[PDB]
Amino acid sequence: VTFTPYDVLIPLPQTVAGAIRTLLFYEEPEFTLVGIAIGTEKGRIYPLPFNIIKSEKFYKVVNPGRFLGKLILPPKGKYKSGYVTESILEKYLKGELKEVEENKVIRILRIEKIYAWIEDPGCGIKDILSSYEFLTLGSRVAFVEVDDKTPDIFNRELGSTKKALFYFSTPTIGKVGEIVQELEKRLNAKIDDYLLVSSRPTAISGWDMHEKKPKGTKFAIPPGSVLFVEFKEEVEVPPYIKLGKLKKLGYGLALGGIW
Amino acid sequence: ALSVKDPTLLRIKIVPVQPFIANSRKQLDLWASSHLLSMLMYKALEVIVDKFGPEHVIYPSLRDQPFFLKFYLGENIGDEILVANLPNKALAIVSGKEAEKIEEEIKKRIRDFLLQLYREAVDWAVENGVVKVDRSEKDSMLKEAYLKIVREYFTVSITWVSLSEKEDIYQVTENAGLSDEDVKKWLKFAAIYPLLVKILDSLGERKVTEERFEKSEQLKGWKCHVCGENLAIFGDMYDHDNLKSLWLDEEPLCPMCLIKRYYPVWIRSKTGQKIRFESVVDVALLYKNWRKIFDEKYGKDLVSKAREVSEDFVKDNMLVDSDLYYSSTWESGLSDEEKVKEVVDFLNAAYKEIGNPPKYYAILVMDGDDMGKVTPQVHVAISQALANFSIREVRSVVKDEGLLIYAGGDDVLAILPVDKALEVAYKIRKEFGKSFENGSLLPGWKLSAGILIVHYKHPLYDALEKARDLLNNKAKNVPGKDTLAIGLLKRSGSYYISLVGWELIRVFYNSELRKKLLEEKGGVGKRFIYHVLREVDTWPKVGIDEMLKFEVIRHIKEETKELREKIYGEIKDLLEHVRGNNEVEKVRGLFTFLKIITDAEVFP
Ligand SMILES: Nc1ncnc2c1ncn2[C@@H]1O[C@H](COP(=O)(O)OP(=O)(O)OP(=O)(O)O)[C@@H](O)[C@H]1O
Ligand code: NA
Ligand code: NA
Ligand SMILES: [Zn+2]
Repeated sequence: VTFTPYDVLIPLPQTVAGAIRTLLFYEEPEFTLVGIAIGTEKGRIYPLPFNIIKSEKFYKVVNPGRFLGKLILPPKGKYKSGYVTESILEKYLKGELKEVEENKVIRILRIEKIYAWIEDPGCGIKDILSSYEFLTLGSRVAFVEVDDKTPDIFNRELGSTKKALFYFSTPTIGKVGEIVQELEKRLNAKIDDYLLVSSRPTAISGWDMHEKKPKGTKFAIPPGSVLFVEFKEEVEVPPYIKLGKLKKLGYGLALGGIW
Repeated sequence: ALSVKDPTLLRIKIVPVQPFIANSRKQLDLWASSHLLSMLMYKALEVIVDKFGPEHVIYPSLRDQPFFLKFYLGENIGDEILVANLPNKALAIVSGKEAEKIEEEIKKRIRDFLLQLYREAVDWAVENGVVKVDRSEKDSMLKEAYLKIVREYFTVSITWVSLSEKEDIYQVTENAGLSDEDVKKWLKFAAIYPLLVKILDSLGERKVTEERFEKSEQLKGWKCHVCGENLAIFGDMYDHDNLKSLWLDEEPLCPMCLIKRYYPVWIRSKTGQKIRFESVVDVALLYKNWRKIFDEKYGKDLVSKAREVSEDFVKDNMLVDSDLYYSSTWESGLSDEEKVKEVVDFLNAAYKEIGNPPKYYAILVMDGDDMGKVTPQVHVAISQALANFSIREVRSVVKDEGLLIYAGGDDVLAILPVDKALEVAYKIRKEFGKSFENGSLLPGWKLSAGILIVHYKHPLYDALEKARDLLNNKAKNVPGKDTLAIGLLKRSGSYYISLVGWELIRVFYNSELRKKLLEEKGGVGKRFIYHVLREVDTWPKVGIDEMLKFEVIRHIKEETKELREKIYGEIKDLLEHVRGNNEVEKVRGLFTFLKIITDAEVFP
C-alpha cells in the first residue's frame, strides 16, 4: 500500500480521507483509507492500550483471567490516557512487555506528523500526490510525502495461537457482537469467549455534502481499546484486520496481537 | 437478616455518569443530571426492596435515603430531597433463582421510566413554548428515532455470584491475577466476601462494556446544542436556521437533553421542591453576602430602570437573569437604548459603595481514597456510616453556603462561592475523619478533593473536566493522597494549580500571614509573591531558607522584627503541608496557592 505522511505546518480519518478525496480535483471514496497514525519527533505513536495501568512509577500490562469460564480483567487502578511508541506497541502485541516505565508513556495537536495508509486501486494517488507538495489540510497547510512501502507493523508474523487480542488503532464502528461475529467469519474461525477492554463509546459524526447536513451519528470503539479472544481452534492471527463500518474512511484498523 | 436460600451477591452499575453531567450548559442541567442518575439507581433499587426490602441492600444503606423516605414510604422530606445521595453502584444479597428476573426487571423498570419522562417532557416542551409547534406535529416527536435514543442511552448492568458454592481459594485466586496478597485473605483457616466483591466488579465491568456498545445508529440531521451528540429533535426535518427557530433561546434539544430541561419541573411537581440557585452566578453572588446587601440597598430600584429598558427583561420585581447584575452584561452582549448608560453608570456607582461584583465561583469535587477498608455485616455498618455522613454531615456543612448537588458517601460534588470553598472542603474532610474516628497522625480513611475556581462565563462541560482532572490526576497521584488540588482558571486563560495537605487550610487560616494579606490594605510588600516564585524557578544558590528570610525582610517598627519572625515562622509551617517532591516544588505550591487566594479579580 501507499504510505502517506503529512507534515503539519475521530473525524481524523474523515479529515484525512476527505483531504485526499479533496486534493483530487484531477459515502466512502473509491480508494480505501486503511488507517492513520499520529507522529512526533519520536515518530509514530499510539493510544496506550486500555489494559495497561499506571502504578508505582510504572505502567502494568494486566492480562485476563477466566472466571466462571468467563474472560475477565483483574480489578486494578484507573486507566490513564497516554501514548506509546511504535516500538513499545509491537512489544505489547507480542505480549513481551510486562510493564513500561512511566517516563516512556507519551502524554504529549500538538502534533508533528500524521501518517496515512492507503490501498490505491489504480486511482493513481501515489504518482500524482508523489510530486513533492504542500497541500491544504481540511485552512491549515501540510507537506506531503508518499512512499510505496508498507509499514512494518502491517507485516509481522504473529504465531498461530488459540489466544489472540485485537488492538484498535482507529475508531471501529460496530456493536461488540457484530464485530466478533465479523471477526469469526473473516478468520473463518469460532470464538469461545471474548473480552473487550475499553472506555465508553465514541460519538463520531461527519458532514454530508449532498444532503448538506451533518451525517448520522455512529458509535465507535475508542482507539487503544483491546479485544481479547479465545478461539476454539488454532488461528493464524493476522498482523492487522479491518472491521466495522466506514472502512475506506480509515475506521476499524485493528492490529493483531497474542497473549 | 442473613438467613436465606441460595443467598447471592448482586451488583448494579449505571452508566454513563460524568459524560452525562458534563453535557450541561447550565447549573440546572448539571443538577438535573446528577439528581436523575440517583433516581435511576432508586428505581433499580426498588425492585430489590419490593422483593426483599432495604436490609438486603448492603450498599448504599437505604434506611435513611430521603428518596427512600419520600418515594417508598411517602414521608414528607422538604428541600432535603434536592440533594442526590445515591451513587451509581450498589450491591445486595438475594436468592439465586429470582436474580435473573431482577436483571430483566431493573433494565425494564428504568427503560420504561426514561420513556415516561420523555413523553411528559414532550407535552411540557410543546405546551410552554419550548418546542414551539402546532400540536399536530407532536406525533412526530414520538417516533422510533427519538424513542431509541432514550432506551439506549443508559446502560444499567446487573451481575451476581453464588455466595454458596464449592470453593478452592487456589483456583479462585488464580483466575483473577492477584499474587503476594494471599496471607490476609488467602489465609482462611477456621465467606471470602472481600475477595468475592472485587471479582464481581471484574465480572460487572465485563457486562457493562458489552451492553453499553449495543448502540443503534442515528438519522442524519442537526445535533442537540447542549449535548452535541444526538440528533436534535426535528433535526432531520429542517435546515439549521429554521430548526433553530422552533426552539426557544435558539437551542435545539435532543431527547436526552430535553428530559434534562424538563426534569427540574417534574421533581417540583413530585416534591414541590426546587434548588435555590439555578445559576452559577447565583452561587457566585453569595460571596460576602454581596448580593443580599446590594439587592437590598439598590436591588429595590434596579428593576424599574432595567424594567424601563425592557418589559421582557424581568418578571415579579426580580431579574430574569442574574448576569444582569454585571454592568458588563449591559455594556455588551445584550440579547430602548438610552437607559443603558444610567444603569451601567448606576451599577458602577453601586460598585463604588459596596465593592465590585464576584464573577468567580468554585466547583468542589471530593472522592474517598482509596476505598474501602478491606464481614458482610461489617460492610453494612461502613455503608450506614457513609450514608449518615453524606445525608446529614455534608449537608449541615454546605447548608446555606452554596449548592450541594451530590453526596454518595465518600464522593461529593458542590458549587460554592470563592469565600467558602476552602472552609467547606476542610470541614467536610474533618467530619469525614471523625465519622470514622480515624486518629492522626497517620490516618486513613483518607479523602482527596479538587477545587476549580472558574469565571461564570466559562463553559460548564470544560469546568467539570478540569475539576475532575484536579481530583483524579493531581490530588490522587500524590503519594498518600488525602490531598486537595486547587485550580484557578482565569478568563484570560491562565491556569494555576496548587496541591496541598488538608491542615494547610487550618494553618493558613489563623495565620498572621493570612491576616497581613487580608489586612493587606494598607498593604504588605507588593511583588512579595512574584519575587519568591522567581527565586524558585531554580535552586537559590543562597538556599531556600535564606531567600525566604531575605524576601520576608524586603517586604513586611520594634514589632517589625517580631512580625517577620512570625511570617517566616508561619511560612516554614505551611511548607510542611504543601505537596511536592522537593522543597522547590513546595515553595511554588505554597506561593502559587497564595497567588490564588489573593487574586483581586477573583476575591473583590
Ligand atoms: N449521581 C451522581 N452525581 C454526581 N456524581 C456521581 C453520581 N454517581 C456517581 N458519581 C461520581 O462519579 C464517578 C463516576 O464513576 P465511573 O462511572 O467512573 O465508575 P467508577 O468505577 O467509580 O470510576 P472511577 O472509580 O475510575 O472514577 C463515581 O465514582 C462517583 O463518585
Ligand atoms: Na468516573
Ligand atoms: Na473512591
Ligand atoms: Zn442533547
